[PDB]
Order: sequence, then structure tokens, then C-alpha cells
Amino acid sequence: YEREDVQKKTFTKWVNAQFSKFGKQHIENLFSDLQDGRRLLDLLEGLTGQKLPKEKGSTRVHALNNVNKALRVLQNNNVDLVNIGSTDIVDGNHKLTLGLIWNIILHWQVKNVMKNIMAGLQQTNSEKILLSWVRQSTRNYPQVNVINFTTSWSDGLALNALIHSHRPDLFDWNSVVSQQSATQRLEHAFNIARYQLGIEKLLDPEDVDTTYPDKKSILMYITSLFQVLPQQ
Repeated sequence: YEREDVQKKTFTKWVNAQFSKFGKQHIENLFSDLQDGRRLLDLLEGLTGQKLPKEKGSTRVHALNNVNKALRVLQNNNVDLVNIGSTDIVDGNHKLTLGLIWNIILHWQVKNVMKNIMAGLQQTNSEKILLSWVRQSTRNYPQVNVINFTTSWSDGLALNALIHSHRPDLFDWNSVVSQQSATQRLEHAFNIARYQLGIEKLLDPEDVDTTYPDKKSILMYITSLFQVLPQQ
């Protein structure tokens, strides 16, 4: 349940969702389009709201300066970072590029989205509180019993139940239960979240309806849902 090709795809979809939020250009390849250090600075500009000027020049030292600026901003935001140096990003290291993007997603999409609730509940484990939120929210949906952020989501019922429990107005639950295809249920939830909740479709059905669902991708998407669903 730690799947790196799926992570490449879904993390890139999240990065481009941020860029869509700010009207900037999308990236096409996560292991090439971050090397010059510019688009990382664009992403951190969008996330921090601060201007992060780029170095001028097309040599390796300018990319290294850009990435050093990005890493200094991350450390200034108390971000939990992987063991990384600027050269690892400039030179296209796959695992550490994925790991930096995951550090960013976890800091902003997960921890920061959930920070006020966690300070209220006086809890620190983000996964425990998010799992409890899903479980309590879907307690009265009988086809749903979420115990993890992987296989509990594969048949598409838990996602539709999480959406429905916070917005019972959007659809009739029995219409989803009557869908025998987990692909149709997953697409149904994805389309609701995309067009009625403003969440980019970070996940494909095959990223969830699969033998080993990627835990980080699902956690990312579920915390984005937590970010936009009403919890009055």
C-alpha cells in the first residue's frame, strides 16, 4: 500500500490543482518539471501567500538557489522534511522528489487543514482523528465500515457515504447502493466532489478500486474532502 507510480500521478494532479487555484501553468512530468526550482517556488508562493522571487539564469547554480530558497521556506514553516538536499531535486531523484511533494501535501493539505480541529480536540495523530471523523460521520450507513485509508474505500460506498452524511441533499443513498459497480460509485463520488464541492479529481477509480490502494493518495483526497465538506 505504498505505490510510487500512483503517487506520481496523484501528487502531480494535486500540484496542478494548486496551480489551477492560482491560474498558473500545469506541469506534465513531476520528475522533470521541478528541476529548475521555479515551479516549486510557484507552488510554495500559492501555499504561503508570499512572493518568492526566482533567480535569473538557466544554469545549475540558479536552480540550486531556487531549490535552496524553497527548502528554507519549508523549514521556516516548520515543515517535517525528508533527508533532502537541493541537488536531489535539481538532479531529478524520483523518490526524494515524491517525498518532498508528499511533505508539502501532508503539511498543507492534511496537517494545516486539520490544525484548528486538532487544537480543539487536543489530539496530535492526524490519521486517528481523520479516521474517527469518517467513522462517526458514516455510523448510520450500514454498507460502510471504515478501518483504514486503503481497502475500506475500494468499493466506493464509504466515499459516497462520507459525502452524503455531510450533504444529504445531493443524492439518494439507495441509488448508490443500487450501483453494483464500484467504478460507477467511485466516479459518482468524484463527480460530485469535483463539480459541486470544488475538489479536483486527484484519484482515478483504479487508484481506489484496486488490490493495494495507495494510502497517501487516499489520505490526501479524504483530507481535501474534509477541507470542503460542512461540519457545523
